[PDB]
Amino acid sequence: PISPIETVPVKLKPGMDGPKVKQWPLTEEKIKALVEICTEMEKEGKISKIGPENPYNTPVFAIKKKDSTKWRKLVDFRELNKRTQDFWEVQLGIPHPAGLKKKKSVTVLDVGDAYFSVPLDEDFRKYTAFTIPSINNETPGIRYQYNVLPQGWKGSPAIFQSSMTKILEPFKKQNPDIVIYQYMDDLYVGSDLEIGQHRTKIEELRQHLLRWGLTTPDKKHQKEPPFLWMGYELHPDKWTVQPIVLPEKDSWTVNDIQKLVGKLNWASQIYPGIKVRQLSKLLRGTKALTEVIPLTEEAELELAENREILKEPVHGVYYDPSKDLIAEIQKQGQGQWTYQIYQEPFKNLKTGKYARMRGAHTNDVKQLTEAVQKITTESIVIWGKTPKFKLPIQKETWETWWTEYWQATWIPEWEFVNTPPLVKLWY
Amino acid sequence: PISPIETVPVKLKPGMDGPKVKQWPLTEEKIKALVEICTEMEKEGKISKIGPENPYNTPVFAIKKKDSTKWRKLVDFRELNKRTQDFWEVQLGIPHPAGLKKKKSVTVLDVGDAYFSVPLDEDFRKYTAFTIPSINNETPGIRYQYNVLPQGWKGSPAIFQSSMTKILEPFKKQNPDIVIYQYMDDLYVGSDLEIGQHRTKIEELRQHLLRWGLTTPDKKHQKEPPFLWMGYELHPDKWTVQPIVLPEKDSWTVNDIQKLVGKLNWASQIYPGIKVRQLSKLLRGTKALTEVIPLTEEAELELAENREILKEPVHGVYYDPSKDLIAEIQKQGQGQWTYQIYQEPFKNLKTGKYARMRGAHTNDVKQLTEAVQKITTESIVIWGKTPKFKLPIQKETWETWWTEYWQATWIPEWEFVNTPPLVKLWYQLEKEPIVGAETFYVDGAANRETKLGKAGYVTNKGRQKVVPLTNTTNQKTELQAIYLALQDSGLEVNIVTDSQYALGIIQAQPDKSESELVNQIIEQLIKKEKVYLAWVPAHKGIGGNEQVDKLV
Ligand SMILES: CCc1c(C)[nH]c(=O)c(I)c1Oc1cccc(/C=C/C#N)c1
Ligand SMILES: [Mn+2]
Repeated sequence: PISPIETVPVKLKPGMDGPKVKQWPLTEEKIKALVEICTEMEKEGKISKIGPENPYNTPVFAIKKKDSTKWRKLVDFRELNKRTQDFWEVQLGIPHPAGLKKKKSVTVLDVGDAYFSVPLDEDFRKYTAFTIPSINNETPGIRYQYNVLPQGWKGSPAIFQSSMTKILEPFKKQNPDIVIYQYMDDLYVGSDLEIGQHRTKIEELRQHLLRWGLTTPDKKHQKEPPFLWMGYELHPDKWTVQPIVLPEKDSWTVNDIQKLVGKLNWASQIYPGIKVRQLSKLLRGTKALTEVIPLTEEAELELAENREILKEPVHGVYYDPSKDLIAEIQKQGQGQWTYQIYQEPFKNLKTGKYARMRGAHTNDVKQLTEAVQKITTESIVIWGKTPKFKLPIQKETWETWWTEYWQATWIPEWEFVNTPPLVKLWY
Repeated sequence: PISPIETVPVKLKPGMDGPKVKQWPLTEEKIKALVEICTEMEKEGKISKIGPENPYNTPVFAIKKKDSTKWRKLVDFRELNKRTQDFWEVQLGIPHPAGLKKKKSVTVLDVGDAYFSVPLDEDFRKYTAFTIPSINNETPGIRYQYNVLPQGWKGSPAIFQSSMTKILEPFKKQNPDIVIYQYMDDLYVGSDLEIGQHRTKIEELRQHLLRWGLTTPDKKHQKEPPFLWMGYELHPDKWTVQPIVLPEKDSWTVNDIQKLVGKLNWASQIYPGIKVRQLSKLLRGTKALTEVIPLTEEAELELAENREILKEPVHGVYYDPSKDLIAEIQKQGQGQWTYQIYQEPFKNLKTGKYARMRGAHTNDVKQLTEAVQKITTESIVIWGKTPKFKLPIQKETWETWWTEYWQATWIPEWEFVNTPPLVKLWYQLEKEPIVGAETFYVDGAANRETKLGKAGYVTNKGRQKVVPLTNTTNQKTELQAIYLALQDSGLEVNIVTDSQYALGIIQAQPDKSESELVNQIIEQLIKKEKVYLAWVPAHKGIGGNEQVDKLV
C-alpha cells in the first residue's frame, strides 16, 4: 500500500548470524518467471536490489499454486526461520487451538497477501536477501532483499498477528463456534455447520476480510464446475484408522504362518503384550513351505488375543511439545503410500496412507510430494506445527523435482532414507 | 584513472577494530623504491598521505619476482581481511563451454588495473594504512592509505564486479543484442553481426568503460582466437583442452596418482571413454602423499586404454538454443558408465562419466537411474533445461524395476536404443513359494573372536550339510549358506534364512559386486528356474530353524 507503519524490531537468536544458503540452479523458464515477478515487486516497492556487502542469502523457487496460467515465487525461509521465528515462537508465539482438529470441516484460506503492507525493520532486511540465478554462470545472480514482511518467513504472521485478531474480531463475535487458526500465510477456519452452510460461512468470512482489512483470499472455482473443481475442505474428525491388520484366512500354510510370525513378532516392539511362542512352535519343524497346516486350537488363542490387542491403541504415547514431529513415508505400490508420525521410535501419534491415482498420472515423485503436503497439513491442524520427513527417495532426484508438484506456501524439513526393510509390512 | 562510481560501504566484523601491525624495516634501497612507486601512486590518486591520528598499519613489502625491471609493492592484508565483514560470494563457478552460444564475432577485453580504478569506502580507508620505513631506522614515517580497492583486500573482487555490472547496465540495455560474460578483470563480448559493426560496438563498449576509469586493450580488442582459457581451447566453432599430456614413469606415489587422475577426469568433458575406476581404486584408507604406490595390472592397462583415446584429438561443438538437447548413456562395465550430450549425431556438446557408489552391492537399473539423474542436474546448470534421454534399457525392463522398487523414482522421458550391452534383470525372485519345491532351511554362524564359522542347511526331505569355513563372519557365513542351498538344490528351490541382511542383499537384485561370493550367488540365481527366498525371525523366531540354528 502506502501507509508507513512503525516497525516491530527483530533480532535473530543469541549469537546467531544471518542465513547463507546456496541458491539451487533453476530452469531458464523459471528464471524468466521469477525475474518478472521480482521486476514487479521492486516496482511495487515490496523488494529492492542490494550491493555485495550483503553476505546473506536464502533460496528461491518458482511454482504454480492453483495450477494457474502463471507462477508464484516461493522463497524457502527454512533456515532464516530457525534463526529467528524460533524466538518469534516466543517473543510473539502464536497459540494452537487443540479443538480445530475436532471440527467437521476445516477450510484453508491463503492470507499471505496481507503482509505485503507492513514495512520490515530496516536492520533485519539484510537477512531476507535472495538471489535470482543465471544459466551456465554467465551473469551474476540478480540480488534482492525484502522491505516488507516476507511470506515464507514465520516472523511475518507473528508480526501481523495484531492486525489479524483485530480484523477477525467482529466475526468471532457473530460466529463464535468457528475456530480460526493462523499458521503462516494460511488461515484455518473450522466449523460444524452442514457441508454447504459452512462453505457459505466461509465466503461470508472471506468477504469480511476483503471488506474489512482489504486482506484478499482467493476464489477456488469460478462458479464454474468442470468436473475438476475443489476448494480445499478438510474433515478431521474422520481421521483415525488401524491399518495394521493381520490377514483373515481359512487355510494357512508354513509360508503363511511364517510371514505371520514375522509381522506379528515385530509388532511386539510397538504393542506391549503380544508373545507368540505357541503359535510359532507350530513351525519348529522342517516342514515344506507350500505344505498346508491347520492352526492349532491351543495356539489360536494367541491369533485371537493378538487379533484383539490390535484393536485397542498403545499406552505411554503422549505428545511432547518440546520435541519435533517426525514423519516416515513408505512406497506401498500401485499409487499407495503408508505414513507414520512419531516422536520416539515405535510410539506413533498418527498413521495414515495416501493414494490418489494408481496408474494415470502415476509418478512416484508427484505422489510423494502430494503425500508430503497431506501428512503436513494434517499435523499443522492436529498440533499446529510441521514435521520432518524421512523421505524414501534419492536426495538429488527429490531436490530436482519437488518444486514441480508443490503447491504449499510453507516448506517442511526432510532427509533421505536408507530403506524401509520389514517396515513395509505396515499395509 | 579513478571512477565516479559510488562506493560499496564496508564494515569490520562486529566489535572488531582495525589492524595494528608495525612494519619491519630492511633494505633501504627498497625503502626508497617503495616511496618511488608510492609517489607516482598517491600522484594518480590510488593512495594518500595521512596525519598521525587514527593510525593502524599493515605490513608493507617491496619485491622483484621477474626479469628485473620494476620493483613492486606488496601489502599482505591478511590481518586486515581477518577483520572485514563477509561479502557476497563471487561467482565461484566457471561458464562451462558446452553451454556457450555459437556466436559470430567474439571479442575479449583485459580491463587494466581493475581494482585500483574503483574507489574505496570513504570511511573504511583508515584501515588501509601502512608506513614505508625510515632511511635510518629513526621513525620519520611515510604515511599513506588507499582510496581504491587495495590490491589484496578481502572485499575487493566483490566490489569490483559489483562496480563492473552497474557500469555495464546502461550499455547492455542501450544494446540488448551484445552478450557479455564477465570474469575477474576480463570481459567476453559476443555478437551476431559483421566484423565491421561488431568491431564498432566494442569501441562503443570500450569507450563507455573508459568514461569510468576502466581502460581496455589499445591494440583494439587484442583477441587470440582460439583462447587458452581456464584450461580450455576455445575456437569460434569448437572447444577442447590442449595441454593434456599424462606422464609415464616407473615409480608412482599417492601424489603422482592424484595429479594423474585429476587430469584424466578433466579430459572426460570431451574424450569419449576415459575410464578411471582402476587408478583411484588404489588410493584407499591410506593417505600418504609421497608413499610409493605400486601401479596395478589394471591400472597399467586402464592408463594404457586412456592413452590410445587421448592420443588422438577430439573437439567440441557449441549450443544451439534452437534444437533439442539429447543425452545418451552407454555402460562400460566394472560399475562404470559414460555418456555424451548432443544436438547433432557427429558433433557433441560435451561428454562425461559416472561411477557407482563406492562400497555397496548395487544394480544396473538403479545406477542407470543414478546416471540419468547426474546428467539432469549438470544439464540444468549448463543449458537451463533437461535433455531427452536415449537409454540402453527397454521401457519394460525399467517400469518393472521401479514398480518393484521400494523407493520413489521419476526418470524423465527417454527412448530405447538397441546398442549393447543391454541393461536388464538377470533374475526375478518368486513372489509366492514353489509347490513341489525342496525347502532348504539355511543358516550360518561364525565365531567372532576366533574368526571361524559354519554354513549349512537342513531340508524337509531330510538332507543335511554342514560345511566349515575360515576367516568368516556372521554375515559371510549367512550368505555362504544360501550359496550352499542353491548349490545342492534342483532347478527349482525354496530357501529360508534367519538373516534380513542376507535376504536384503539378494532381495535387491545386484548383478555385479566386489564380493566374489555374492557373485558366486548371483551367478547361480540366474541358472535357476525359480527361486523363493523368504525370511523368518532369528532366535525366538525359530521355524525350521530349530534344526539349523543348532548344528550350525
Ligand atoms: C569463443 C567462445 C564463445 C562462444 C562460443 N560464445 C560466446 O557468446 C562467447 I562471448 C564466446 O567467447 C568466450 C567464452 C568464454 C571465455 C572467453 C574468453 C577467452 C579467454 N581468455 C570468450
Ligand atoms: Mn543365522
